[PDB]
Amino acid sequence: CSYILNLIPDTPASYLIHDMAYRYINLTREDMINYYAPRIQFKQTQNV
Amino acid sequence: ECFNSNEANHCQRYPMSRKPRNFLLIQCSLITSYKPATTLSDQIDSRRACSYILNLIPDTPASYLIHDMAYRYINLTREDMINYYAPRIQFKQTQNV
Repeated sequence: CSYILNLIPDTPASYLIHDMAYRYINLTREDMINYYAPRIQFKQTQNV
Repeated sequence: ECFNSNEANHCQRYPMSRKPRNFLLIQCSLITSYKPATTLSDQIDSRRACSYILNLIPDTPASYLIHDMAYRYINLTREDMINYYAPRIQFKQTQNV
């Protein structure tokens, strides 16, 4: 995501690429913890 | 002899300390030539620098503030970034900048 945020999109697919990388980089710590957590410990959050 | 005697007197007069305080007011490093910074290069370098900062894990409160401010910079809207680097002649008030 850090690498993607440097580039400048030129095509709609590239624009979606940039938007999704931005959305990933803008996720809260609890969201990131539950994002990589197994379903046994997984808890519902606002984004993940 | 005078230097040694005055060293002894100086050590007697003041309390000792074990932490030599800072002198380098701006710590920095270079490996290559330096090109004078322009506004376009400033924008590019700020983007790359925030990307580099977002990879690290802070350990101290100053590092935590560093990470928070880099995150806030990377989370600025396009109009905000345009007005951030714009001269006051074309500058217009926004929500963040």
